Amino acid sequence: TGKALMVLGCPESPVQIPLAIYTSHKLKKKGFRVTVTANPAALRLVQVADPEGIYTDEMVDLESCINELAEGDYEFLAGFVPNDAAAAYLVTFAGILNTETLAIIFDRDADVLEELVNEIMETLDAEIIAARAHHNPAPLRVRIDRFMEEKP
Amino acid sequence: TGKALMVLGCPESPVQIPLAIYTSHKLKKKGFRVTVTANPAALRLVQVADPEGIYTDEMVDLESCINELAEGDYEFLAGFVPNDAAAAYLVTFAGILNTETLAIIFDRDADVLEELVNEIMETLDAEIIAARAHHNPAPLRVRIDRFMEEKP
Repeated sequence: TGKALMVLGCPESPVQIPLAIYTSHKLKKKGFRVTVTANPAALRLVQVADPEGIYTDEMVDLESCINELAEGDYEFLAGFVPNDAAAAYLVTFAGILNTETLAIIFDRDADVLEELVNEIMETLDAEIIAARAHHNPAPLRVRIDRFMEEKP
Repeated sequence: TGKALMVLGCPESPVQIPLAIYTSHKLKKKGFRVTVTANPAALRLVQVADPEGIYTDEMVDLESCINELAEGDYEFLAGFVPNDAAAAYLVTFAGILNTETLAIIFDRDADVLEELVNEIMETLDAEIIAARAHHNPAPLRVRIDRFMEEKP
């Protein structure tokens, strides 16, 4: 019950936006109202992929969200992390929210994933899902389903 | 009252799946029953981006569709064309359906677009929407809205 914030990274990989929507839909089926925060193209991709706004509840540009966010605004935080820039934003958002946090890391290079995994472990108190994926969402979708079966 | 078939190419550009779903929703808004056909990765992206099956009606693998298709099964044909392989598939589907057809050509390189545009013109009797887009769907989205306010 409550509100959830979902942070997206720059969209390069085809699996991101689709998985962002899938994860949001999963959260909504648990009672959460979810807010998506991302750069301009990423938010646009979400808007056209879900033209009627059925899988999402609200959207806000990264900097604007950073400017208005305060502790207690959300009980759940989910961040997609395809790179350094995305990791740093999730860390920032996490420091402000101080709530249940989830990092979803992905890239096709195991080394890059390892670097991203290390970074999140050393900085945040957060559950991690990490998979080598670029075009096939399966690995991540299954692991997200699993996470969702238990953790709110 | 009719049916439309939507053909997708290999998913690389993040604008494809979202725009495919956007276009299908536009068609359903016009009364069409929309069938999406593409490769495994592509179909899986569509399914995770629209987990409730709200924006499309049916989905079938490329080869399976090619194996069951006959003239008259669809009143409209739309094909996304990011490359040569995708253009050849659209040509094949168009030869079988012999109906109102639409090619949505995209790539960031204007030269590549030119070759794809020429190819469709020399091989097909289809309306063409082309744009240099990779991650921002806007150019294509606006051009699709325009086509839709008057064609299918």
